[PDB]
Amino acid sequence: DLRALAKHLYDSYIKSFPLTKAKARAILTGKTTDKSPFVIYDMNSLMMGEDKIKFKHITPLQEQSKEVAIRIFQGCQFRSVEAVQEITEYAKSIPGFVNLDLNDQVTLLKYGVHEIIYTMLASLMNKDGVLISEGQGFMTREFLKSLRKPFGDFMEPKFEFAVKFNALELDDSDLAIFIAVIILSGDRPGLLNVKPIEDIQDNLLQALELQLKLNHPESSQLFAKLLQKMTDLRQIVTEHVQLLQVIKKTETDMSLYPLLQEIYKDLY
Amino acid sequence: PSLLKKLLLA
Ligand SMILES: CN(CCOc1ccc(C[C@H](Nc2ccccc2C(=O)c2ccccc2)C(=O)O)cc1)c1ccccn1
Repeated sequence: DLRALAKHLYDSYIKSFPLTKAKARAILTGKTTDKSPFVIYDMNSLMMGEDKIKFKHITPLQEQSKEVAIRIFQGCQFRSVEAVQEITEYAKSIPGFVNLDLNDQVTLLKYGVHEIIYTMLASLMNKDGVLISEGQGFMTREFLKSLRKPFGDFMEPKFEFAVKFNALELDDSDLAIFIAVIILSGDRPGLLNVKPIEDIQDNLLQALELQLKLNHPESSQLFAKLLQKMTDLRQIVTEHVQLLQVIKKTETDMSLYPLLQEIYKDLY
Repeated sequence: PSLLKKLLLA
């Protein structure tokens, strides 16, 4: 039953991701009872909202560096570590995933997590900025673009993808199946058993197609448009790794968190 | 010492 699979994935999606697209849209449109997020659009507004950014380390976020760009870098990788953990929890709820070889589960996560991260960033973005710290804050696109090189080049391609991706008007029920399709990619490098992975993605793709026809009966070929976004995410990853390598070659004290180092090591 | 394995086995 493809509808039962869709509902199962949505239920797991709700359990794994605290800030859904529905909750993010209510915040971005101001149609919610809670107070507005703190807006970070320049150096002064960052200093006033910096201690509200979730960041648990040896010293506070404001003490990470004298440079604003480096403090943004540190706060963002703290979020990324927790994002990987949320996606891992959701991946384990995909029927058949935990029955795969553990080394293949690792491989699917290693290559899938950042593609999922950039997919779900779009849920937290409008054309002018992105929600941070579980919707508590809002960091503008112009501010992220004003950071010195190469820091100012990181977020802009994610905003560009999000503008086009959000035009598809997917909801959380659509996205739950779509991210499962991405995780169960049989062409990841180093996979040991491709066949059982492709068998799962086949059902996920059928469930996705039925979900889009029911939830978007006016969007003809929405399935075809969405499948083309799966390859866009791989280009974003490729561009992202190159920027991280500029950091590794030209910046000093900067070092990725251990979980992120493990993901990027021997990636492609 | 894989951190990804630790998250997967939890
Ligand atoms: C932008 N935002 C929401 C989360 O955005 C993400 C945007 C990208 C990612 C993926 C993650 N990115 C980084 C990892 C380490 C350091 C910096 C980055 C950046 O990508 C980066 C670099 C410079 C400037 C801005 C970002 C990865 O590769 O693992 C995870 C999350 C923030 C930013 C600061 C603090 C909290 N919330």
